Amino acid sequence: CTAVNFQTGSHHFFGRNLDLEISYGEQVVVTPRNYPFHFRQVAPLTHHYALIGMGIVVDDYPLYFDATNEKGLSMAGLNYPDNADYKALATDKANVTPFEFIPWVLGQAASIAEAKQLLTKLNLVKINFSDDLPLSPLHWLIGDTHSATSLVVECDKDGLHVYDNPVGVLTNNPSFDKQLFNLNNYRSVSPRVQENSFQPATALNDYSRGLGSHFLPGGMDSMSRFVKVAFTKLNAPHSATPLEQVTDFFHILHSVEQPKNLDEVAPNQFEYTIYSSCVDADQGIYYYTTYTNNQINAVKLHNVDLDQAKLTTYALADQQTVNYQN
Amino acid sequence: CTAVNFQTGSHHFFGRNLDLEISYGEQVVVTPRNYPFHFRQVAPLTHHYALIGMGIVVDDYPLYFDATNEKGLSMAGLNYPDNADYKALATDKANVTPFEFIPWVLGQAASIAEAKQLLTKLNLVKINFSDDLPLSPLHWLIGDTHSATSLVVECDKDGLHVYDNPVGVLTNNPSFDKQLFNLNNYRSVSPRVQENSFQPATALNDYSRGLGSHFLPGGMDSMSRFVKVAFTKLNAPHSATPLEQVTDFFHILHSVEQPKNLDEVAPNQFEYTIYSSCVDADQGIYYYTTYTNNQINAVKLHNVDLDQAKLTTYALADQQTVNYQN
Amino acid sequence: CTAVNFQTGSHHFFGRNLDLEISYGEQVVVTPRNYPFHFRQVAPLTHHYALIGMGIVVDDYPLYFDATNEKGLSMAGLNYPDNADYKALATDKANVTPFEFIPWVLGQAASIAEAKQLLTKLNLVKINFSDDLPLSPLHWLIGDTHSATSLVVECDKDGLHVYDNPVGVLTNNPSFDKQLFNLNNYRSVSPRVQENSFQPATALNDYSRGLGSHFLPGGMDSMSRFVKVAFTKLNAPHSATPLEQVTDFFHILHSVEQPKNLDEVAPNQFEYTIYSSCVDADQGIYYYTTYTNNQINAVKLHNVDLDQAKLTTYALADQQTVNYQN
Amino acid sequence: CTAVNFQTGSHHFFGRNLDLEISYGEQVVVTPRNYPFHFRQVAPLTHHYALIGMGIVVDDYPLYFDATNEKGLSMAGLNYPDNADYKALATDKANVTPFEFIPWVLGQAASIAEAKQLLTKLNLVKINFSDDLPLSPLHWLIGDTHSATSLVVECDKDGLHVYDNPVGVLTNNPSFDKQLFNLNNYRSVSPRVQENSFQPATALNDYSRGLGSHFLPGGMDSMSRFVKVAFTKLNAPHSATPLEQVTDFFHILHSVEQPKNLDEVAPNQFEYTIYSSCVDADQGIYYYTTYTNNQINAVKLHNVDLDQAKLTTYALADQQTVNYQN
Ligand SMILES: [Ca+2]
Ligand SMILES: [Ca+2]
Ligand SMILES: [Ca+2]
Ligand SMILES: [Ca+2]
Repeated sequence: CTAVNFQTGSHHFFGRNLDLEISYGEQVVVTPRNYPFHFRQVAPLTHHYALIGMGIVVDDYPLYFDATNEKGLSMAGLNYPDNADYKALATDKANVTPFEFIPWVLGQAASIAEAKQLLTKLNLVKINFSDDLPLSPLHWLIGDTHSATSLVVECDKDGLHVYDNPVGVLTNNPSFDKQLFNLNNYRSVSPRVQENSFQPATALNDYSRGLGSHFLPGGMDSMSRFVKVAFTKLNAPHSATPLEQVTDFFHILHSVEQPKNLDEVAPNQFEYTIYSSCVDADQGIYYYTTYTNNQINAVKLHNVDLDQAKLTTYALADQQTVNYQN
Repeated sequence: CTAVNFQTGSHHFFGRNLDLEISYGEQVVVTPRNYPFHFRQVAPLTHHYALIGMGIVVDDYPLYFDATNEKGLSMAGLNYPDNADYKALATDKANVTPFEFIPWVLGQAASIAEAKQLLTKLNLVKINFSDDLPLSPLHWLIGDTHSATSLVVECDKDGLHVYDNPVGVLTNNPSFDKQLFNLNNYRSVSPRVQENSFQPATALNDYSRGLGSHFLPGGMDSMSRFVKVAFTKLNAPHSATPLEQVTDFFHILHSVEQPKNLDEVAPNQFEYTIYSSCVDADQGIYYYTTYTNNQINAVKLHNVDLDQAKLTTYALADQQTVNYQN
Repeated sequence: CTAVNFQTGSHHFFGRNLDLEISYGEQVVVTPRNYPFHFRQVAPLTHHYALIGMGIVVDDYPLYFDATNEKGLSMAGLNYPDNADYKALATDKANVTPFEFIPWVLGQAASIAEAKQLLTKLNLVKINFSDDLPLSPLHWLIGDTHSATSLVVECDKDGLHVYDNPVGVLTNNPSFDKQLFNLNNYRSVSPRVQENSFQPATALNDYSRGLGSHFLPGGMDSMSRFVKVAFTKLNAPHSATPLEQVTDFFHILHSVEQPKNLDEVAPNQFEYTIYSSCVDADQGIYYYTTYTNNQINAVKLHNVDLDQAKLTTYALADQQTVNYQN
Repeated sequence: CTAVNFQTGSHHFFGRNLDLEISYGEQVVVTPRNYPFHFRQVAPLTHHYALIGMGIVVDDYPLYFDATNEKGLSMAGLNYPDNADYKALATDKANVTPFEFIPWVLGQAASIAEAKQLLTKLNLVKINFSDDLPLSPLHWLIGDTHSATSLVVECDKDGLHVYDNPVGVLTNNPSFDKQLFNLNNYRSVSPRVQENSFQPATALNDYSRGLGSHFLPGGMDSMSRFVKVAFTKLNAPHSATPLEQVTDFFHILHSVEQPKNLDEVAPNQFEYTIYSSCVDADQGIYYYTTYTNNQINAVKLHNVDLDQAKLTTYALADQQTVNYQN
């Protein structure tokens, strides 16, 4: 998985690749303001901000992979195997399950600054959604429309960690302190061909455009994708119009998509990028591609009656949709 | 630039990324059988195989970047700076300019076997199209629908070279013997997590899916893209229908697209993937995406009257085309 | 700097490269049992285990870079810039300066088990030896002759950390959790040529012996040296005699020596391996080479009267000493 | 194998690592001026320049791995598997066997310029020394005391190649055009920490000295050792005295020695650096270390009666020779 919080030209785009070996029946899910969220161990949110994101609906409950609220606050949950350590109930904390975490934050917080207030009280508790659907190990990226900031939330064996993330990207393991530190090793990677420091008197031929990034990683693994997406995001252009910025964002995410069949997780099982999302967080527009359809599709939050109480779901436009010009 | 010859399930797909710092006004150009091909130093081709490909029409003439003929033979010209060496007129040989080379081969030859016969009589002559447009340094990939074989044509200072290319990919510099040899260094890269050979008694954590490709290159440079596209192409799935295979092909080419602004070629100039093409060579369908529009577009060769004599051109659908689902 | 704890055939060898840009006048220093160790903030050690190691005698006091006591316990202090955080005096704890730390542990403890007991009461206090010589930022490797265990001691801003280190090597930054984790990325490196997993159907030439370690790091930086020295140490042979094992040990340390002038730390200043040491910890024999003399030199702890109270120092044999055979 | 031609301060040092899985009984062999060389297919050299180098003596004939003559011309033969292609007899060439090549050149040539005259006539012929001792596939590095030049001689399937080699190093496969070209990919490696070009606004910590060489190869394979030894040689210091320059040379060669047991060539067989040589080519002094003895040993050409006709051989000082200081 890869998530990116991208800010250009006063605009804010947030989204992710979902990389998995099997699809769970993903849909774009709009949760209106009056859908009642009845949490296991904290106070209910029966009126709250509307949400749009990708998820599945089980027992009429929206299980979000990622979402953005009507105020521009976004979250994505990304696989964090072995490191995630959910906790026992704590009598002096807000006890929230990992499947409730996105609705709990996004339903009531409008900014990263406000989300930080919730995070100071949070205890992520080890309660399964159902006996059929045990908890996935996750960590989260959070972005908003009010700062250049991103947060990374990692609940580890030693406790809850909340990191500032100015780079604005996240993948899978290792924990964020190790992941971010690794960028230090790539300081010499460049968009330009560097000076010959190997030995200036030795005739080294600048034989290919792009030689500046010769040591950039391109593997399917979490650390390689973190480095590559950081370089790609940090060197993105600053386009003039919102749709061009969306196009730029998709080029960032697709730079670290996992194609079939390059990441084998089990015999006859390959992890690949099921979908790539980009939310225009200012407008509430959820754009996405899928592995099977290259055309960008969009669902507009504000085309739904946000005062309803029922979920609205859209099946993904999953079939390759070609424009036949003659 | 990157070009790929991809065969799966009786079907043949051939296509390329065009990576440049500026667009030249590219269009899909269909040259029908009776468009007369005039050459600077050989007899004209007044009746020939029809061609479909991407190019520029300059005055009255189609200057192709890549093309496929009605018999399934494909060619793409890719940047080959400094290594390309075009020749003086040779008395005993067919003297063809690099800009006439695609029409000359594809107009006459129906297969790799026939193309090889033409290449034994070929001299690529240093003659500019005009004073305006001097010759570009190129090398070529050739594929067909009769073999799992690709050819690489490189006209170097020491003469013309024609290589067998079973891997079926090509980028830019260096020459193909050095480029193909470099794959030997990546033998240990894997779709699956390899056994711990560093020291089996040491507890090394398999902490990320995709760790098998941890050492795969991801840079924008020619050698990095060659390695990555080879690994991605050689590990592609075998899908059931031609449209799904086209989708797989685009995931191969997009694995090594060059995003803005990661490859700086000069101050304020960045080489990026202008378009990516995929030709179904058995049906003559030219599919493409562009940097600015993610939807796949298609032009069908056989929707044109191939007995005409005039060119048929299609402007690229280059505006981002979103499917709004609500 | 690099330190290694190496065990083979019932024997224990411990030693280090000292990498600095300038030499400080290092000598082999034997501190006998009755040299009184005076400390700034704890009781003196008037009778203690004897020590042998490399250091500087400043006024009357031995400042050790590394040492081994008469019971087989060894310690080395290695540069740990920016991460080291020495502490204010703590009322409940043994307040020991970083320059007293080696005498404090090795003077009292005979094994890792006993050293661990001392570490539970330790506070490394920020007290300079003098205004002339301010404290250096360090972390420590500890080994013994009773286990195949090494300890890493790192006093960071968030407190004192003591890690188990089965691999038995240490360099400089980053902290040991990040450093040890990095070995996971090198699981596929091998002493032998690996199977072709890039694509088995593609003819990849096994063109060089040693291709199994094609991705092993060779740079002068701390993380590169950690990976290379780990691979080299973990794949060392098991030789029959102690002197042959010493030879094997020096090949391990020299695998990551820093030659002039490959590591520039400032204009006209290059960090290089001043000396490499190997202590036979069971016999108390301190072997070393220097950058300027390739012959191994040795000082035997037990050739000194260990009941004395005065220091015994040996100047390094640092002039290149050639055996002329004719 | 690795060979280096090193020039500093008006002095010339030439030498090599011999990397093999088994020792052949190597000795330092001095061939005096009147030892008769009776060649298979060219005129005899019964009076010629004296030679010193490492070799074996079989049937009273010196089979040199490497050698230097009394005029300062040096050659080393290094393993070149599969690529070496020795030829049939040629009636218009000087037909010289690969085992005669070093005596044939060094016996009669005093400079690279003179050796070039011999190379224009050379045909390396496929004649075994004996049925017991078939030819090894080799390529050669040549240096002298009159230029900064080195030559590389490679007899390939397509013919004899003689390359200029200003870098002055050589290992094993691939052929020299591919080997030297590979240095282009390492232009950004540096003795100093490079500017942060990954993204200047992103806080990348310069956390380790030596980070400039983070991407330098350290593997046991031929291409890795070529890059590492080139960087190490090209960044060597310029020491003031001959013996210091010899010490510097050994640090260059030892930077790419192959330790046991990191290069497995067959079950229970590991290729390792049997010896490392350094010839002061101006003085005729053959210095060497061995895997088993770290002390430098030396044989002086001019301590032998060079007007004799019998070979003089010295067994290597192979046992670890320690200087016990107390
Ligand atoms: Ca609120
Ligand atoms: Ca941690
Ligand atoms: Ca002569
Ligand atoms: Ca060749």
